[PDB]
Amino acid sequence: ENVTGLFKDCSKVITGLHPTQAPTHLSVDTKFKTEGLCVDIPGIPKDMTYRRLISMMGFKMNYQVNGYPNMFITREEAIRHVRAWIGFDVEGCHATREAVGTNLPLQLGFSTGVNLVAVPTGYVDTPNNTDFSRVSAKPPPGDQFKHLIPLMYKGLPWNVVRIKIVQMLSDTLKNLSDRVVFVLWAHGFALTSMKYFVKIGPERTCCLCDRRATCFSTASDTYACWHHSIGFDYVYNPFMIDVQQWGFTGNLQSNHDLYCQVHGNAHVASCDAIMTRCLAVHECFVKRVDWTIEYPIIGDELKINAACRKVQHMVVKAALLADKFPVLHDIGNPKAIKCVPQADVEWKFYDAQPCSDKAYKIEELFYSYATHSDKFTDGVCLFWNCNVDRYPANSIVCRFDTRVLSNLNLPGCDGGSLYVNKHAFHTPAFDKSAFVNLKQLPFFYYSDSPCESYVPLKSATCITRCNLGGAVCRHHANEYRLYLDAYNMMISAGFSLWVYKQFDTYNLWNTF
Amino acid sequence: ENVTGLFKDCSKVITGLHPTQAPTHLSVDTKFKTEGLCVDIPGIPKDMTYRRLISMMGFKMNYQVNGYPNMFITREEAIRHVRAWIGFDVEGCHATREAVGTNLPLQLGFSTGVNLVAVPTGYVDTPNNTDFSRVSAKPPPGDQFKHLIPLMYKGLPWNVVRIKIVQMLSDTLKNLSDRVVFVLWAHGFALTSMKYFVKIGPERTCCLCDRRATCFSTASDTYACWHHSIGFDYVYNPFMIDVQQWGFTGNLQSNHDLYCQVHGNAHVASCDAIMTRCLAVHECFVKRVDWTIEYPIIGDELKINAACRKVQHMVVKAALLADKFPVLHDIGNPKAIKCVPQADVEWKFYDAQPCSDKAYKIEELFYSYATHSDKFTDGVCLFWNCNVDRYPANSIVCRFDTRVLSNLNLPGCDGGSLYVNKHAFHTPAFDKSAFVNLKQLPFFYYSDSPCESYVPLKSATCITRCNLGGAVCRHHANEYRLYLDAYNMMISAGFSLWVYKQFDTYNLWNTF
Amino acid sequence: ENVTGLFKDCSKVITGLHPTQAPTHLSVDTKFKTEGLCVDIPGIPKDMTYRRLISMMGFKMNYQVNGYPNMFITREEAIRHVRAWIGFDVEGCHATREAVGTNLPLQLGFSTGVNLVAVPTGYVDTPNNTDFSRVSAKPPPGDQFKHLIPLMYKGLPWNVVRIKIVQMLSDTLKNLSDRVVFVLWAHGFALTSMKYFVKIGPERTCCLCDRRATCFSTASDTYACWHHSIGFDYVYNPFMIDVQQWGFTGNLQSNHDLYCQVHGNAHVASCDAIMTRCLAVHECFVKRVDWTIEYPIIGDELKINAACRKVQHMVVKAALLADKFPVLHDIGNPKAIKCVPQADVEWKFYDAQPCSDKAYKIEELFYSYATHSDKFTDGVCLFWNCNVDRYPANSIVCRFDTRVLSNLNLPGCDGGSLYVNKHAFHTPAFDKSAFVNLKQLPFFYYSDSPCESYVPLKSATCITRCNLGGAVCRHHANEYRLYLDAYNMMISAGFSLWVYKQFDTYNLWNTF
Amino acid sequence: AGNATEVPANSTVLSFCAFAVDAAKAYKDYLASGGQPITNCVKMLCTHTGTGQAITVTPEANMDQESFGGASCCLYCRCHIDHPNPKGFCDLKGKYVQIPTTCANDPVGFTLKNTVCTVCGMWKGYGCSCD
Amino acid sequence: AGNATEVPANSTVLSFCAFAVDAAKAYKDYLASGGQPITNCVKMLCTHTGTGQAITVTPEANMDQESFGGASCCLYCRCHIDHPNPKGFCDLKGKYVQIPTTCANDPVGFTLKNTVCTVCGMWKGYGCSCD
RNA sequence: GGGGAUGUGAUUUUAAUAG
RNA sequence: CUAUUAAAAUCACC
RNA sequence: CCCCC
RNA sequence: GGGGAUGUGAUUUUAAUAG
RNA sequence: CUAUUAAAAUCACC
RNA sequence: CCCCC
Ligand SMILES: [Mg+2]
Ligand SMILES: [Mg+2]
Ligand SMILES: [Mg+2]
Ligand SMILES: [Mg+2]
Ligand SMILES: [Mg+2]
Ligand SMILES: [Zn+2]
Ligand SMILES: [Zn+2]
Ligand SMILES: [Zn+2]
Ligand SMILES: [Zn+2]
Ligand SMILES: [Zn+2]
Ligand SMILES: [Zn+2]
Ligand SMILES: [Zn+2]
Ligand SMILES: [Zn+2]
Ligand SMILES: [Zn+2]
Ligand SMILES: [Zn+2]
Ligand SMILES: [Zn+2]
Ligand SMILES: [Zn+2]
Ligand SMILES: [Zn+2]
Repeated sequence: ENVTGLFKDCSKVITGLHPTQAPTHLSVDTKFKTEGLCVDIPGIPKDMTYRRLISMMGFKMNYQVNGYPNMFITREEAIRHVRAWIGFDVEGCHATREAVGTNLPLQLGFSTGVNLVAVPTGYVDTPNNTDFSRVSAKPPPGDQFKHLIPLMYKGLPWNVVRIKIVQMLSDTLKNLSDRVVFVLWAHGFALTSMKYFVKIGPERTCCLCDRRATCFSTASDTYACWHHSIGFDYVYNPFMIDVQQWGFTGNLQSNHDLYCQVHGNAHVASCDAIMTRCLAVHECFVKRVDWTIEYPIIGDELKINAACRKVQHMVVKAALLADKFPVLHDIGNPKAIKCVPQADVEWKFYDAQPCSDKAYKIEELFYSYATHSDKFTDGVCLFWNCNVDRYPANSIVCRFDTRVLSNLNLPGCDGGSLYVNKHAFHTPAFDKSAFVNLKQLPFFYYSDSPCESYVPLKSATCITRCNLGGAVCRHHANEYRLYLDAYNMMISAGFSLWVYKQFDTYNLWNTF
Repeated sequence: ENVTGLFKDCSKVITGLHPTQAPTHLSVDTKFKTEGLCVDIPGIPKDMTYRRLISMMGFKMNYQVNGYPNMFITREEAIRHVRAWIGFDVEGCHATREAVGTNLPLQLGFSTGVNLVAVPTGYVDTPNNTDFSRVSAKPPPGDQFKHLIPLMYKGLPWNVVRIKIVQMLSDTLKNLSDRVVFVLWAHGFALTSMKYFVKIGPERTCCLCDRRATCFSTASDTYACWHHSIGFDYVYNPFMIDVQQWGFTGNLQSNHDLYCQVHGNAHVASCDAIMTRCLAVHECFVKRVDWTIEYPIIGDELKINAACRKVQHMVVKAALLADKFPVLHDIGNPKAIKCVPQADVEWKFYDAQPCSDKAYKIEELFYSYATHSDKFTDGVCLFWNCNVDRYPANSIVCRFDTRVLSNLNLPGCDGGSLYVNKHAFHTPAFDKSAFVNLKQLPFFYYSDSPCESYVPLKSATCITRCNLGGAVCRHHANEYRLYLDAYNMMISAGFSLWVYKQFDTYNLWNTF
Repeated sequence: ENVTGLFKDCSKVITGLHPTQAPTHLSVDTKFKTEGLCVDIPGIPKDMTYRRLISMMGFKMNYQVNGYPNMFITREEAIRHVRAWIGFDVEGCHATREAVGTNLPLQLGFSTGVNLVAVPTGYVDTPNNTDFSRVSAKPPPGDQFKHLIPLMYKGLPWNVVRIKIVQMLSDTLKNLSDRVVFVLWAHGFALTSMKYFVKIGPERTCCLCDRRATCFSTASDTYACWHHSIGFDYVYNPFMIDVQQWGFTGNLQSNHDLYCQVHGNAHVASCDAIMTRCLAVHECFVKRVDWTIEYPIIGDELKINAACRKVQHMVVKAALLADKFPVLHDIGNPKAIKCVPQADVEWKFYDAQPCSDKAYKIEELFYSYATHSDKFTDGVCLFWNCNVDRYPANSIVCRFDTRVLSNLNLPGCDGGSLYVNKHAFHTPAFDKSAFVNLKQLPFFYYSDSPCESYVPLKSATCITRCNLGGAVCRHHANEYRLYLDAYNMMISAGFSLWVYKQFDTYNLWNTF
Repeated sequence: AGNATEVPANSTVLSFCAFAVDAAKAYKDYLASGGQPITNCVKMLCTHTGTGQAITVTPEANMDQESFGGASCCLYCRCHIDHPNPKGFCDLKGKYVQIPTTCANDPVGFTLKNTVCTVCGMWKGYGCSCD
Repeated sequence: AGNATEVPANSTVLSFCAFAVDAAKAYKDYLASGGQPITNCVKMLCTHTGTGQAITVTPEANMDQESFGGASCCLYCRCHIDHPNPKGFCDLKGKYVQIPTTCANDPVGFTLKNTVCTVCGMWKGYGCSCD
């Protein structure tokens, strides 16, 4: 029993082919086979009109060729190449009338959200060539496939379908990555469907630029990256990972529903793709933060994480010199580097796991408001970029709003989001019930430096000794404008700044 | 001879019953039937160990009795009673071993995400009484019901199940309404499942209280409202409405998919109940708001409606004094009413089409940033509770955040929400992408009014002549505290305020 | 060419490996093998994404290294180390999707009723290292393994599993012994399962202490005894003995059923471990007690051995003074030792066959109420720790209650128990039906001794001349308290005292 | 359902050349990278006498040659992809192909690299003498 | 496996008489308590001419009688229990039995209640005239 | 090897049977 | 023309 | 499919 | 309709093949 | 006579 | 049996 379902003839003719016109030794009937070889018989002529459907099912992309990149990649490379993960699931129809024994892609769904319905189209054997033609097909029997019945009469030719595939992938990934990583659940029928819109080869470079070539056109035999691909119909070198090969039991919905409740609607191609990508994101990123893996800069990441530090310093310094708390507690700090050095306040770093720093002044704290309600009663609790269930009243928090989806914030698991800036952190879902004890920190700018040397700054928000007069110096004017831009870039990236309800800008005007 | 499926004898015994101990004439064994009547044959004994399952499917609640309210209500009363809508879906199992022909409630799900599994329990006629007992049952055959297979080994006795049903309904509805309206998709099996946890009767009053009675206890024959129902096990007068009788063809999922993409996970009971309630909300409220129907006052609905006028008067006055706008454009104003009565600006009104003011001061306008971007560039554009795709840069926006769920904001269709304050408005899903040209409005109190002379206010956001000195007068201090409480009430209600990016409180400080 | 099943390449890839990155010569692909050696073909690339499961079945722990103790011990050392016996059985699953040919530990069970389910986890050779990762696995086919099907969806990561293994072993064995002896039925799969939670090495000493090291931590490379092992995850030097190598044919259940009827429920891991330990205990101890082997002292073993002589001296003295028995029959006395040295009674000794006293004062006797009922009717029959089927009416019995489990009474075979105090006695199952002719012995203190003169004792069970007066002297009060503490220690140990029904303390009060 | 045509030894080579842009170069690189040639071809039981024409309508074979079914020796027919021929017509499909015995280990490669002389109809370099 | 012989209408009567101590009295009580007679007997297609002997080796039937297979009209054969006959041999097994048509609704009962005259070989009271 | 089965209704038609 | 079985199809529920 | 063997 | 499979060893024999 | 496959049977483990 | 449709 050494045969494959690959290229299996599914037609309903009972006898095999002629000695010629036959692809393999098993594709010729026993009427011609002779001691394990074939014999031309003068009587029987070769069939000159016939249509035999071929089963493109059972592909095995396990080749090792010297210049050709592998389609299936490891888990570590897939983790390194997030911002290229596109979930992929295909629904299929069975071939019923002229041939029986193969499935055809009817609906192709991606984690972007798009669904593309295609005419059932197979590779039929002709006496001159192999023809890519529409075949007769029926939806699968069963009641969980009854929604595929209206799709058999909708659907575009595969030319338009693959052009729309390339358009959707290039619209999604042109600012995220230089490749596509298809996150599959069971790669058999996904590879069957990829036969239609994927064409692989050696690594090429874009025409019109220098980035990796990801699309290929058959009209003019040229390759392009995600930017320059307009009218291109084939995805050149996709990578892919199967997720069933990560040791799962049961179907995709049963394994996704253990960790996520915000996705559903199984056996729809797009929703199955979203479930697959969410399950992979859970299996690789929800566990813990890995500081050994660093991601490239797609854009404005350095400005964002510099504005975070700038705003953190200004906010903490101004709050402290505004109300002069006895003690602050920096919950969630892995390394004992304090925010404001020139502070007359006793600093206490807290983290449930100390990040291998031998200076162990970091206390051990896994915060929860239900149990740690009076852990710190007076002072302030700096909660910068730390996620707890509820923040106490005397706090200063910078939470990440996971509902603001950006090029840096990808969709995550169970309502959370995978924020990928330098290191990919997986943040749980933003719940506004944690800030019931706090209020939103308003925009303000504070500076102590002496000043001197297009419109002069007319603003009541600039808290400086220069602002008490009728005009302000050109130094704190530009410093104020830079801090305003930094604050706008920080809050536009999804960072929410919350503070205790006692905060006000008057006690900043104490100093002047 | 016409029959009905109600009280159908589901047992596997081939014979009938004795003339005694048979409930109806169709149940007597054919040995006894003679000339349309029965005959007592003295030799035949009566069975004394039989157990015959009785089908509770086929209830018709179309009675007209004087003192008894109707369970099934028209869609007008259901619209009038929206704060009580609790979706309801039941999955069933099929009695398999000793009786075939009935279905039993296995899993009950509600609009609130509460799924309750019960042991398969039926009504078995015995020779002395009808025994409400556990019977042999199997899950429905197929693949869309293969998740029900682990639920047969789980499950609770029905007394615990209806105790939990009443407890969850009371916790959900005690503050919203004085009744429950079960939103059923197909009432055929939901009426069967209601036989287990629902009573009816004349309208009663809660003991210890004076509210309508919604729960009934069988330990002591007492009635209770949603507040005082502790240990009560029956719902006393539930109302209900079948959504499939609103001119719907196809599945529930097939009809919910046309208007909503947020829910899914069909054939899970709570998910199907959420789908049913969402479809009802879409059919009733998404089309167009009706100012004819009013709603009673739960609580804090008069404080919110006054706070959103205290705020609308202030920010539109301060934004016009601080900027000296020559022209104003009020988009979406249903009435010819100004937010501030006296203003040097010239006012202009717009709405969709004139809302009950047939005077020609209000123009008709359908706004969208794609088509109506550059027409109102001059002056400001006051969008007060008008939901458009993107607001222009010169705007003062108040927009309800539909992600804040409250006693007044019920879940709605397609990620939107049904905000029901006095009148029911269905607001579409909140997105921050509509505020890219604006910033948040900072909290401030502006007062130019005359003054009179006791905790001192030391906040600097209080823009008034008494704050230019050292201490603020008692008149403007308590007025500031009133306005601060009103503003916090408004922003806790779920309203978000936005303003043009050049807004600053400096020009307010200047006119004095 | 002979091979072994250890480290067998279980993957489904048909080819071999490169000359590099192949561990052995049998793993190189046949393209490279030439004349018993390999050849570096430059054109062939090396696979960089492969994942090959490695079979951990077939370990042979028969090494002889100087400083390293042997895991498998002889049955004499296992008998000497009975307080450490922990039975061990593992059920397995079969790797099904990407690799076939190995079994994985699914459920680990111990003699203590602790069943631990683990996720199916194997050792997968990757091109950089061996990854200890979760792999695809299925439960064993058949019906006696159909209870393992729900365990694939349950399960814990292996770090948690071995933390719990060490915690349970430490809680079980910290007071009994300084080592663990795993009692395996068939060590083929138990040695495979031990690869996951067992290390070996030279003999080490606990940190913070001086006891043998039995646990090892991988966070910090520290060793610990059963007391100080908190968060330790590996068992450092376990010993073990395979019971099937004791001349056994057939199943474990088929051999446990011959001697025990208490246990059952085969193919559940903890039940099979209990069966294995019970079979080992039966083979080693049920046959005949050995006075050659002694055991160390856990605790309270010298107090119990002194209390059961303080009591045996008193009740046999008081029962002979209160009744004036002319003759005594000591059944089961191994030595020619009297419980009381001076007595007017004439003494007679019996035992099974003379126990190391070849003098002719002791007779040989096998007692049973069926055959030896009416031979010793005269006088009393002192059964001190001799277990017969039924004691006669004229008896003073001390019988160990085997239903009391303690540090000294370990579970045994067929409902009996292995009481291990200094020497190991296996006592058969306690039954009250052997005491139908007797009653319990009431607590009493008898003293006829001379007297000397401080809390006053006001109990009336103190039979002495100082209690005939108003207050008892300080000499007999503290002696009463000593005897009461000894009696309570004895009856808490699990010893039950019985006496003839005509026993009363009245005649003791009379001689004074 | 349906009758299988392929062998498991041919999966990797036939998948890799079905997704390839240029399947000829892909097969040549698969061969140059240590891969195994395409198995399961139809070998005709001829008597090795006849003219040595390369592609014929009937088996015509010399003693140093062998004759296969032409469709079974066309890579584009083995992989069911578009032929690079103008009008997309296989020239070996419907014919018999003559592979020299020393190359008969891998016929699918041979017809990829060699061409016929149009005036003779026999393999250039191996049997053609019209120089 | 195996070929079924019984009908579902005959279960209750045949179970109840298989566990019975006295199966004749049990069948008579089952009939007197409203039960249905034993169905599924072998009725011979005879032409109703011949001598009216009760038990014969071949069908011998009158016009007022019918002939059944005797084994099918013995309660102890229908129930597969011990015959009360001496030496445990069924007299109807291997023969044909003549049931009068008015009793032909229930043959198994008839052979339970009626007996034959040993000198005639026909049913007492129904056809026997040797008084 | 032995069974027990394969749920609830609604609406159109088709043949019939009865009136 | 009305009613009653049987069958088939479709639809909704499980 | 479920139960029994 | 499409696949992927059906675990671990030990001991006797039977034919063979090689020496 | 020794070794190597294949098959079968039995046994233990899962 | 399991997964895919
Ligand atoms: Mg899918
Ligand atoms: Mg429903
Ligand atoms: Mg449902
Ligand atoms: Mg075992
Ligand atoms: Mg076991
Ligand atoms: Zn480019
Ligand atoms: Zn998810
Ligand atoms: Zn300055
Ligand atoms: Zn009340
Ligand atoms: Zn919805
Ligand atoms: Zn004032
Ligand atoms: Zn220690
Ligand atoms: Zn036992
Ligand atoms: Zn004394
Ligand atoms: Zn070709
Ligand atoms: Zn030539
Ligand atoms: Zn008989
Ligand atoms: Zn007669």
